[PDB]
Amino acid sequence: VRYSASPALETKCAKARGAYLRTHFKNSREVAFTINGMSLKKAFIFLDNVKEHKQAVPFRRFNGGVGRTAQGKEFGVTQARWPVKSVKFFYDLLKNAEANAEAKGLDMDKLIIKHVQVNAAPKQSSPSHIEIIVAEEEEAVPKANDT
Amino acid sequence: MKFSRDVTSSRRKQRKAHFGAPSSVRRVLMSAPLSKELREQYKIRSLPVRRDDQITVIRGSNKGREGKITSVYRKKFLLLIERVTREKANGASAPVGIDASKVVITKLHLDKDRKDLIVRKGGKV
Amino acid sequence: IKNKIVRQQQYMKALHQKNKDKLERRKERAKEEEKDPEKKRLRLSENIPATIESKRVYDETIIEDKPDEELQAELKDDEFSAYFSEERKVPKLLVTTSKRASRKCYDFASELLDCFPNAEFRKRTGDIEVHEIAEAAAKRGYTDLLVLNEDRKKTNALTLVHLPNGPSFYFTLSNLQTAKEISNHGRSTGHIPELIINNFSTRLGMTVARAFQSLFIQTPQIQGRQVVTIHCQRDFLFFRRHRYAFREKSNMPDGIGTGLQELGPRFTMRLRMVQKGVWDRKEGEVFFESNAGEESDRRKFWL
Amino acid sequence: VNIIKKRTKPFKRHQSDRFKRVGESWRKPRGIDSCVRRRFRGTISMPKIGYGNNKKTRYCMPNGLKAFLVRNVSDVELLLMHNKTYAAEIAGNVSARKRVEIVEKARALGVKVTNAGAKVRSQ
Amino acid sequence: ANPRQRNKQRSGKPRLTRRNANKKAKAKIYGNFVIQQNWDKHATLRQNYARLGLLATPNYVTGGVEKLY
Amino acid sequence: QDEVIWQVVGHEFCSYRIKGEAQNFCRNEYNVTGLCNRQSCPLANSRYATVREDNGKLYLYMKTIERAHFPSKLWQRIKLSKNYAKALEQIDQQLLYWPGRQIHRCKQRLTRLTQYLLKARRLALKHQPALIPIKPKQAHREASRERKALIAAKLEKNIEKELVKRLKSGVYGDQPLNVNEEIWNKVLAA
Amino acid sequence: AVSEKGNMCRSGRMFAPTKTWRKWHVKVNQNEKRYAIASAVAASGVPSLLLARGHRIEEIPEVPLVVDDAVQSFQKTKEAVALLKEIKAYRDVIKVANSRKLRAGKGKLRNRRHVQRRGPLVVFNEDTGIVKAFRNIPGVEIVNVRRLNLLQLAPGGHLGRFVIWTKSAFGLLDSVFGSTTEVAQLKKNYFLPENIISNADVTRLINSDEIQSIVKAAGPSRVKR
RNA sequence: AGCUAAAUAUUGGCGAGAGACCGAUAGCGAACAAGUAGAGUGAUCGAAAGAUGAAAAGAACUUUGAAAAGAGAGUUAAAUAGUACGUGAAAUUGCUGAAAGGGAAGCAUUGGAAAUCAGUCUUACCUGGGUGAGAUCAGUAGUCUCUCGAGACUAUGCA
RNA sequence: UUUCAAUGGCCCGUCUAACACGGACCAAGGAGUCUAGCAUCUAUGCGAGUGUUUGGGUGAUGAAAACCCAUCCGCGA
RNA sequence: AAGAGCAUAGCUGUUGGGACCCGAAAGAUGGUGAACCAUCUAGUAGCUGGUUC
RNA sequence: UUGAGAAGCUCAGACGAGUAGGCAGGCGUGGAGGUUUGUGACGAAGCCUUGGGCGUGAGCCUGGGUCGAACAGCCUCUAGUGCAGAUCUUGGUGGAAGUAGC
RNA sequence: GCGAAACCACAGCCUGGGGGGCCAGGCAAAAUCAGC
RNA sequence: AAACUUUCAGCAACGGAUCUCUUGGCUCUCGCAUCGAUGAAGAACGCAGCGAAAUGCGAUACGUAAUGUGAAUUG
Repeated sequence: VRYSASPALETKCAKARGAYLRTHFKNSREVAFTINGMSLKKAFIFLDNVKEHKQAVPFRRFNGGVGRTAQGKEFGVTQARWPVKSVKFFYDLLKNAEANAEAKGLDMDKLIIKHVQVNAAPKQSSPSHIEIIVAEEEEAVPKANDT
Repeated sequence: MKFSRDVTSSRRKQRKAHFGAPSSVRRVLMSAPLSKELREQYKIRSLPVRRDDQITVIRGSNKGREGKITSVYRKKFLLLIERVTREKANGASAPVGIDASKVVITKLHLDKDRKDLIVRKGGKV
Repeated sequence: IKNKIVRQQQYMKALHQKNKDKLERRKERAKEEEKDPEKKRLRLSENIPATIESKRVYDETIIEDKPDEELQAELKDDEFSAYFSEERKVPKLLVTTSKRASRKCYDFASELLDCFPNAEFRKRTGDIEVHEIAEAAAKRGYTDLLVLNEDRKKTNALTLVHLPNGPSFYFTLSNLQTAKEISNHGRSTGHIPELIINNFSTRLGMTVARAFQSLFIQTPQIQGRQVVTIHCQRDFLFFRRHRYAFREKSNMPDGIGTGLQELGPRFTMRLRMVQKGVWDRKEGEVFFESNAGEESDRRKFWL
Repeated sequence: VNIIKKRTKPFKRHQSDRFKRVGESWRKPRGIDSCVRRRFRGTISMPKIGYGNNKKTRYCMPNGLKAFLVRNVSDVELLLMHNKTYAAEIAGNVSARKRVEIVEKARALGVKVTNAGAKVRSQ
Repeated sequence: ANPRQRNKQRSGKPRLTRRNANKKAKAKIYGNFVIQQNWDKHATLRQNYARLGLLATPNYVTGGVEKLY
Repeated sequence: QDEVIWQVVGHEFCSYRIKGEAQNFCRNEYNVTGLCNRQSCPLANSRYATVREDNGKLYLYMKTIERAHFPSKLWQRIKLSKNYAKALEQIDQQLLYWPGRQIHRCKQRLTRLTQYLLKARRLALKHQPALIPIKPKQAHREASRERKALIAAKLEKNIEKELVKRLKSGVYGDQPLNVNEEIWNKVLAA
Repeated sequence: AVSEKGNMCRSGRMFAPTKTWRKWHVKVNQNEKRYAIASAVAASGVPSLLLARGHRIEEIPEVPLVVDDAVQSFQKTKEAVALLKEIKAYRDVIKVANSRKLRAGKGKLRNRRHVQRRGPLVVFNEDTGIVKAFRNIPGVEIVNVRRLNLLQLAPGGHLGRFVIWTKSAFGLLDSVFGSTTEVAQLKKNYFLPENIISNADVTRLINSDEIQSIVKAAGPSRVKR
């Protein structure tokens, strides 16, 4: 499948995707743009707190009538909530995000979430497409001395 | 040009009577040219295609592969020759449809019917 | 079926059975393998996934690693000997360009010269031809001679000759990237880089690959830990220059796996023509011409 | 004669920037209610015959040679006596082989082919 | 288009094809046998009658006869 | 018989005319100026004189009223000499007492046909690149099989697989300088 | 016409349906028709109205081209390709053969798929195999000298159709059209038209001695500024 | 009190040949399952819907996942043709890159900054001697087609 | 091209100063057409004449085309 | 008061037809069920909106 | 001195808003005859474009990408030939909003 | 957790002068919620 | 500053226009005269090896006989 991201090279990256996911579109997005750019294993510890109401995810764009919480100020956002159905779907994807590097044979403890995408779907609600990119953090070699 | 008011020149009428012809018309539309060695001993430009003929393929990607016809598939307008088989992913082999107009007949499966067609249609045995 | 609505309902229900019994084939297989992991083995030793490298056309010129004398009798006495024998001639490169080249052809002509020390840059001026260049460049202690050949402000081809009579190779550059464009790039240094060359099974593979060994210095400085790669894969000659640093990586069995950081450039070649003798595009004898119709088979390789 | 243009910005139909149904090709407004028709100052201008260009340096490229669609190898032949007032513009659907033979002959007639470089990578 | 004629086309039974219409074949002579001999089939009626000696009408002809020479 | 064949072909339809935007051009092979003018069209003008090359050597073609009805024998021919001053003196001696407009054309189409041979000969003797065609079917195939063959090599992985093998085999001195102090002892453990 | 049984709505009828009693045919007086074949046959005798009409007759031996009477008994088409090459007319037939192209658009969904050119027209007198010999060469149309058609003597409206005449039908050109003062014998009350200008060439009276003796002293050409 | 062919009519029935007609919102309501699905108790009303590929070669096999699918792969010239299938416009949505935004943008004119594009400028031109080549040159011999000579030639010398 | 600066810039169409009325946007459809009659002007053909096509004759190569035309007749004189 | 007309075509106009598009309660005829349904009907403007380079 | 598409060429003056209206020249779309020894699987039409070019303008020509079988210029004939709008027809998609609400 | 719809030229600060927009002024910082 | 909004561009979605086709329509023309108590048109039901808005058929049921062609059918 032809993906939307310049990253996800064969070298140190792997991808999964999920299509025609019968959730809302304005609810998985704010989850998606929160988990974006983070490390992989931290995102797992992150989102399970959403599943036990230990951390709420901010609602930046589609902030319709979202009541203020005490923990939304960890990122500076006024409004946040605890969606449980959408983050259940992301856990299914991120298992495939692991289990694809587990078959490509990468290094798992330098693995960041590089590009998460959330799109619409052919209406039957407001279904969704999701594709995810997990990649190693592209480390840097120290320079040789002088010349 | 054609000078008969009882033949049709419209693409509509001709391209319908082809693709929806019955399986007796679909036989003489699948004919093959004879080889240059048979064209002079039977004096026949072309024969309708039987099963178990002895052909060679002139055109297509399967150029020059000789064989015998296994199943003359009158529905989809193509012969099916021996051991000219495109592979399949699963591990089995698939038959490649060679058009009946591309093959050249090298040895007929002569029978009483064909001979009684050969001896009258311009030639002999 | 001439209908469209029927045709994608008859197929939806047909797929949902083909998507059901495949699970029914694997569910009954799921219970006996954890009772008996020995049947797990055979299948794994039976149904290895088949890939293009494993389903090649059988070409008989795949030279095995067993040293046969007629090979080493040839290539120890060829014109690449000076860069392989005890003399160890440091090759002095000459990188010219196509006539009336542009700015976007010249910033790439500094990135290759970053890769190649013992390599000058001499922009082609006015009326001079490649066959007259080679004889005029061998008399001043030069070894090989590259020609970057742009068109319409993009570089598309690259020819290198071998002096004064050696084989001349006409690749075409593709998928061109500079050093600025790559994410997480690095600075190059004056250290002479190191070489790796992979997957040149064909005999012609060990004719080009020696003409790629012929551009690099025959013993490099290791302080820079810089590595240059020429990776043939499906007849594309990938060129990637990297800088490495060894660090522990538990996944690969030795535990020590380096981490690469690319420097640039990032180009990728085909192989079009090979001429023994200096490259004359019309007055030459062809060692190997690329057939653009016999490369349709993705399972046929010539490199 | 040095070529000159009385205008360089083309004309752009009124409110064809706001609405995506309204295209940018010019259409004279038809209502006397219009601000534009009465030519109120500050609104956009209009195509008039005033902006007509010089009757000798018309149809000329900025170089000075007018264009000419050559769609085969005997359409560049007519330009033999007109190589200092016409540029042989090759037509777009001409194949990338029939193109490379117009160039090699127009070059003998000294004719400027404007886009000889298409589909033609040189070696 | 028609209910009768939607029926045969959507079926698989060939139409009752009856080729029975070609012009320029002017009806051959029976009744008499001598005129069957001297008739030439391509030439029209009034060119056969007034070649082999007879009239098509004893009255006036209501048109301009052909003039070839 | 001349304004008849100009008010037919010059204004209604002629198969050689090319509707240009500032001019009109004539596709006739015996035109002296290339344009479809009155004093230029070879069909209306019924005494004409053109110069057109044929396989290296330039020719002069002339017609008259008294051969107009004989399209095979209509045009005669004179071969023009290589010396450019001889050819001008040979156009005049053949085109004598013809109007000054017509002889002006022939001498201008002699200057224009000599410059074509004096250029295409020098042009043929220079060494110039090869205009070779690009092909969309075979540059969309390369771009397709590139990325399928770039990711099918694990380009970065096979580099490091042998890079340690180049280390672990010991192509460098036992304690090299490209390695830190700690992990080399693991190679000693290896 | 559309079937007889709101044009802005979809599924609605089309605005003012086309109707079969549209005037499809058109009347033209017989003396303007008889004028056109008179004029379009004269164009077939002009060697320069044939080139501009798009014919490659630049090798033909004469205009009007009159082949002998024996051409009316040619039987096989290889006896017609024989004739058209000796008299160098076959370059027109090659212009028709080399130049069939698929019809641009939906003519080809409508039983016309192949456009091409118009080769010579062979005008015969007696049909003794001349029609059947030439009728399978591209371009060649065959018509009797008496029933000459305008759609073949000026196809597309452009005069100058290449006509190859037969001697037995060249003689009958004086009894079908007659003269300017004598009645055509194969037409009641036909006289060939005459001209509003007596000499068919008007820029060669102005330069005569009848005019340039009387005219006043000339001015210059395009004047100085 | 009565009969009777032919000339004449024919949006129907059994066939036929055409067309300056429409080209999937068009042309019949109906190019496909069409008076079908469906709506109304009933008389009746009554749609949407065409195109993978040349060939299904319709994706074997491995792995994650309860599933759906996903990823590696693999067929194809093309997967930038995967049955949500020819080309794939606009509205409209998400990501990435660069900008701008003190209770209004929008556009027009003149220019700054950033990005980027084109221009034939690549070279060409012109002028003597010497050396070699010949041709339209020969104080030269032949062929053919045309009309004495005008072209095409084959020799031989290249004065 | 994106943006900045300076200066200008009342939302389009229908109406009769503002209004009102229409306008969420995008795509494809969508409105002086055919026919008869009359009159003007122009073009052409013939001209004290003019008009073949109701028909007839003819047309082997779309034969519904083209071509030819008797006896009336219409308009004018 | 020494005839100027006839025929064909084009343009504009004018009337007549559905007559530039769309909208404006009606009535009739024949039926279905205890008002509805087709058809003439493409009912009706002095008028309201729209009428495309 | 060649500038004769006499429907061309050339010289000189004045003038330039424009409603109802009148006149004239052109641009573009689908089909038809003729023409371009017309273009096309070495890529036709279409489509997209921070590329270039022409015309006062309607429009046209072209480079790059995409794509896959047809298509255009010129002279005539022909019309179901041009959309910003009709509480316009059909289809698609937005803001209101994850609000109203169950 | 499911989830509309009405509506929609573009819109959103006040004073004075000829209304939201014009002229001259007061001023002018994001992003939101509850009464009103 | 990040976010948010707006604008530009690239990519991915949505969506099905454009282009190309065309076993369909529409129109004109030509030949012909043929339903039923010997049970018509229409309706219901059944019948296929695996059939599901379709076709054919009548318990001899996706048809038999007779003739002709001549070796297929197809998933």
